[PDB]
This record gives sequence, structure tokens and C-alpha cells, in this order.
Amino acid sequence: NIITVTLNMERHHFLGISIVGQSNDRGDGGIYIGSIMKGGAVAADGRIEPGDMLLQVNDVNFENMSNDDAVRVLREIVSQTGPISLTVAK
Repeated sequence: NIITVTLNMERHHFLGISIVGQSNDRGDGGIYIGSIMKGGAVAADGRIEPGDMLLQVNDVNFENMSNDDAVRVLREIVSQTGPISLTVAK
């Protein structure tokens, strides 16, 4: 199931999630949601839970990028102002 959420980054200053870098023989395993931190924008919603895979984060899709590159850009987006559109694969 594909879930697209929009988090309010006004009353929040962070996402509050751990990004798991799954790396198999090749390397392309995908980034999954690990631990959720209370007080974060993600914890304020609830649709996202430990195990969800991050596909697209605000237009950019990391489904065809390396685990490192994926979180690299992710952090850059979270380190900015504005509503964050998270597209997770459940």
C-alpha cells in the first residue's frame, strides 16, 4: 500500500525517524523507517510506522538511488523549511 503524508514543519523542527540502510549483496536494499521519536513530525501523524519503506520524499524518488544518497538528500530536505510530503510503501 502506498501512503503519502504531509507533515507540518511549523509546530515541528524535525522528522523524528531513524533511516535504516538495507544493503544486500548488490547494495540496493532500500531505506526503511526504524525508530520513531516522540515529538517529531512523524510521531504527530501515526500513518508511518517502523518497517515502512521510504520511496519519494517531496517530489524526489529515492527508489532508484543508493541508501547513502537517499538519506543524504532526505536530511537536506529536513534541514529546510516547508511542508514535507512523505511517500512510504507499506
